[PDB]
Amino acid sequence: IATGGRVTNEDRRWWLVHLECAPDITPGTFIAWLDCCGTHTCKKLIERNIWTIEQVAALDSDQVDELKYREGCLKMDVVWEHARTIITPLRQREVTGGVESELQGRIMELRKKRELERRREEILKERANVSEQREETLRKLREAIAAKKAA
Amino acid sequence: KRIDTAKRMRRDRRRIEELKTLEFWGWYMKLQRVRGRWCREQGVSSRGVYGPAVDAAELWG
Amino acid sequence: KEYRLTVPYRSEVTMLRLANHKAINSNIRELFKKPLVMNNIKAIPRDLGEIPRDYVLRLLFFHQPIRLVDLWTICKEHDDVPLDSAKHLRLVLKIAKLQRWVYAEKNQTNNLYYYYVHQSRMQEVQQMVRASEVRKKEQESVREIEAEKLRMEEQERRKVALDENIVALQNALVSNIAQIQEFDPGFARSKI
Amino acid sequence: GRAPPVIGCTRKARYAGIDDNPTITYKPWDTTEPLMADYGWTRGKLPKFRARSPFHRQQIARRMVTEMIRKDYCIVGGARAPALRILADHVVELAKAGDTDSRQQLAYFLHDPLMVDKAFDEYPRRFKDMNAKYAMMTRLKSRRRTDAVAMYFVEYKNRDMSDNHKGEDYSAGPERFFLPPRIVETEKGIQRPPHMQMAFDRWASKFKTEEFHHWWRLRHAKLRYWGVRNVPHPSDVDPLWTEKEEEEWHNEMLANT
Amino acid sequence: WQSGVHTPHGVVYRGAKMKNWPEQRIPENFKFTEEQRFRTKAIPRDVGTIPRNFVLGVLYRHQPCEVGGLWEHCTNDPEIVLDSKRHLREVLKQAREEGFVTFERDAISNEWLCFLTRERYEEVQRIVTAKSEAVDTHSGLRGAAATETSTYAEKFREMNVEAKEAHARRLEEEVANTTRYLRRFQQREIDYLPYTDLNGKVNFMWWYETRDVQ
Amino acid sequence: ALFSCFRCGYMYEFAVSNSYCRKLTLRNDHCPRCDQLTLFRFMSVSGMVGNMPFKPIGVPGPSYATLWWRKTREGKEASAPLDAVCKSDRW
Amino acid sequence: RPHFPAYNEDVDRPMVVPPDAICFNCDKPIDAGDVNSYVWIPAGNATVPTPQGYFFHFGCFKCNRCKYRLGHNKFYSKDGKAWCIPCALGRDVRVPTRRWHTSYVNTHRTGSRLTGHFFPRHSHQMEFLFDPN
RNA sequence: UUAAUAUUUGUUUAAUGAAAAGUAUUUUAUUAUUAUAUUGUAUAGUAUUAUUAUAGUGUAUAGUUUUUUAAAAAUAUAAAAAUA
Ligand SMILES: [Mg+2]
Ligand SMILES: [Zn+2]
Ligand SMILES: [Zn+2]
Ligand SMILES: [Zn+2]
Repeated sequence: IATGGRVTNEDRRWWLVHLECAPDITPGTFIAWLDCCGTHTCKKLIERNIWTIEQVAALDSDQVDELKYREGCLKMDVVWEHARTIITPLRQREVTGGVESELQGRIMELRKKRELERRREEILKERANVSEQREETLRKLREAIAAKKAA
Repeated sequence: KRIDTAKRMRRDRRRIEELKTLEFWGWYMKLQRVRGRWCREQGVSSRGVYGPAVDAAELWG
Repeated sequence: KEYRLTVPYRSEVTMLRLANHKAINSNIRELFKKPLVMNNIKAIPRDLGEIPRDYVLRLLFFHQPIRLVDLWTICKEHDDVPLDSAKHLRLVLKIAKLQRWVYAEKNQTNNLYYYYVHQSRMQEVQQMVRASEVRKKEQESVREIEAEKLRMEEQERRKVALDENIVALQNALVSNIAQIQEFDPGFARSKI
Repeated sequence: GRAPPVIGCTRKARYAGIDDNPTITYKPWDTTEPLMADYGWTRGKLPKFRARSPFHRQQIARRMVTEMIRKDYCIVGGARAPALRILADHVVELAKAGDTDSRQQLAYFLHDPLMVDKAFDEYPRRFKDMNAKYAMMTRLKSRRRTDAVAMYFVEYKNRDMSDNHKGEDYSAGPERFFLPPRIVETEKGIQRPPHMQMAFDRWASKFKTEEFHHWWRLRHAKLRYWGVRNVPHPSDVDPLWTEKEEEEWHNEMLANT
Repeated sequence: WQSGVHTPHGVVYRGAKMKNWPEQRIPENFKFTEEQRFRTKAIPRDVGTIPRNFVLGVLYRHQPCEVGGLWEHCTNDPEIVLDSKRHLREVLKQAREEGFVTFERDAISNEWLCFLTRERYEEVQRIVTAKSEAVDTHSGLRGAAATETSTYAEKFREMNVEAKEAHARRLEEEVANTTRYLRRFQQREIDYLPYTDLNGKVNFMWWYETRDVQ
Repeated sequence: ALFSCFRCGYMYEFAVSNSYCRKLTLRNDHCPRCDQLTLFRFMSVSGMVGNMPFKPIGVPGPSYATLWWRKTREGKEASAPLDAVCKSDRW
Repeated sequence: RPHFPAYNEDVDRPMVVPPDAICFNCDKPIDAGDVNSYVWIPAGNATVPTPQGYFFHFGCFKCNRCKYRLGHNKFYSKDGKAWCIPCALGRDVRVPTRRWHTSYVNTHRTGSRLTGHFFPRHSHQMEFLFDPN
């Protein structure tokens, strides 16, 4: 993300609406997922013992200044703003997963699973029954051939 | 005489080259040993501008 | 002038093709490409004599007959073969024909090798190979006896190895006891 | 949708800007990584100095970077100077990264593993407090007489923060090419790393033999037979290294400690 | 190597530690992304003379070994030089490439065992004996202590076969106990420094020291 | 490239760049089995160090001998005795 | 055009100089790797004597009966000694016009390198690579 | 005059003994061994320091060390897509 030099409400809304495109991202995921988090930034954060988006969001402005003007992290402000912007829905995902659960429901989850297994069993039962009918028709052909040979 | 002289010259050249290569490898190993000693004494580590925490993480090798 | 040579990052095959130096373990094909008066590559030393002769004699008396390609494939199928190429096989068979060991008779459309001149000596060599196989079986029985002897020797080795383990662990134990006595001798005096 | 008025990658002029139109264009390799850049006359590429082929150009670049890391500076000519400066920046970037892949890449590129080690030892601590532009390029007012090409002095910036080359003076070269470089009067008591000192001592003692004097006179004879002017006769030449000169140079080296 | 990112939380390897490597605490909610876990690159361990000799000494102590209990035996060994199970696996691979040890599979227990090759068994025995003599020369004791140790060694030698086996089991379990106790007082620091050989290849030179921790 | 020891046949792999084309035929390298400096010969060919222009990283690629040499020392039947101790994918 | 591979791969069966190594005409020990004064003729066979190829000295690679060089650089093993084809076939002793007591042959299997065993050795070795197992 | 011309441009060496040919001021060229007078050892040719390894033996890892230049047209080589 460019941000043109400063993080704005449009960038925060961008991150918020892109949070849908990452359902498996928890508040405890690694720091390389945040935008503009290069290898230098990630190594400096690991030196600071920062392995988590929560630990990035819990940083202080003085620590961010130290990381940006004494360590060499250019987009440290952008990484920190991204973390602070996305940290609040991540806590909800971790504690309950509200936006992920209230829209589907365990009832619909189990319904989908049961219908999936029933359809998968029916697909094979169709072939089982058609093979049974084929064997029955083969036996009927054998009986008809025996009758014709007797005739 | 030509055959024997040529073979002897080539053999002696090969042996001198082997000795030279062995000595140079030994000297380079001693050089690396002295370099490691000096780096450990002065605190220099050729593991980047970072500290030992990055190597402990060993996410980059 | 070559694109592979002008390319900034040369491949290993491209660097091999530049090994025109007459040296040990060099590019033999790139050194053979240049004339014989330029490259010092003498004729191929092909080992002839009884070593390939008896081998091909056994392998041919087994089948009696086989074509040249079939003989080469059957030989290559094995592991130990004194023959390096089908041309080597051809030269060995030609020398054997000259010495009246094998004779090649042409069928409707192909040639097959047979043993008709030394058929008695061929059967003698086959019986010698069979007796060598029987001696190999007897040596395998002797190797089973020597394996029982080696099991006894391995029991002795296990004895000396457990003795070495005891004398080592006792050394490690006393070293650790000395270290613990240096640090806090209370645990050392408790263990005695 | 339609196509641009000029479709496909068409070579533009040297000073023509970008077009910013949808065009399927592929790069030869990933040039974003250090020492893997491409040479060209567009702005996205390094200025390709003259060479018989891209392979020859890369070989020239490798020897340039090797000598640059060796003696902390290099006097080059023409379009070689921007490429040398950018590649020195790339080397410093790899050294500050300090990965095993970075070590292996700098070893693949350089001609000297000892120089690879020297770079990875010195450059991190030397340019830890710098963001970019680790090398300085100065266009000289004197030109190479043979081809009238513009000369450029390329060097590294943090001279004082370095272990080697601490206090070295480049206003004038040494007395001999095998002697240690000049040192300012203020930094006379400086000390060099022992491994680099031993390497330099070995390379310098290489030239203290009589076979080198024979090579020197034979080079005089060769360049005189090849038509090169202002080359004296091997009878009039004199050795670069003698006993009394070596004695006084050893005295000066012990003075500089 | 950290306890949370490279291994599940709560586990720890009782072995030599790397010098100046901080054992920083990683939160429990830490998890790697499926794409980020692929591009992880570990530093190369030391498969050199000291680690291969240590592993060969363990494999000579336990004749034969099994790949499951090999790490436990290495941890019980007093002078452990291995860093972790990755270092152990790399040293095993190097020994297999050099031909010191071979890997077989028992058809009874369906498990992989590590046997010592017949051609290299003599060199392994020589290395073990040299290491024993070096440990004896380095170990310090008074006259009475040396006399008591010699008497105990003579008694263990004069003991019977099964008596010697039970004595060896007791001795190795007491060695394991005293090593677990002494580890709390001192550890083994492994230090490394990369360099490049004349062939342009990057390899590390390693030092192994012992440092007291209180 | 893949090199073997002249004395014992120990084999190790290492890519050769354009700065070491002179050392592609014969390498004077320290042998871990011989425990001293031995001469190494060129055995099989690897792809390359750099990249072929407008060609992927796989081009050209190693020969069948290099691919077979790797598969015998690291693969399904090779890492199976080693997957029970550490499972290299993990620590 | 040459129709033979270069740098024969010995990954299937490595061809190395043995520690103990005697001659065929001489039955005396030779230098192992320090000097290439010997002549190595490898064929990938453990057949006695001197498995994975016998060895000859440069000076002694000559026929043992007539003490002369070889015609086409091809010797004949005769009860442990190396003879020439005119000697083995029973023809008269022919003095060559060229060098008498030494033959044109390279050192350290350089002349016998372009022919022999290459990669792959057997058919079951290729299917080992192309199969996932 | 062409001619502000064409042409040259010296930044990286993979190979080993004669004779014809060449006479270039080898100041004592070599320093010695053996024995035994005398005699002679360095450099081609194609009008040149030129597309040039004179193939008489012989075999070999000594890297056995002179090729400028910052965009273009035409031309010369080499490569040149999931179109035919
Ligand atoms: Mg001429
Ligand atoms: Zn070896
Ligand atoms: Zn011989
Ligand atoms: Zn003969």
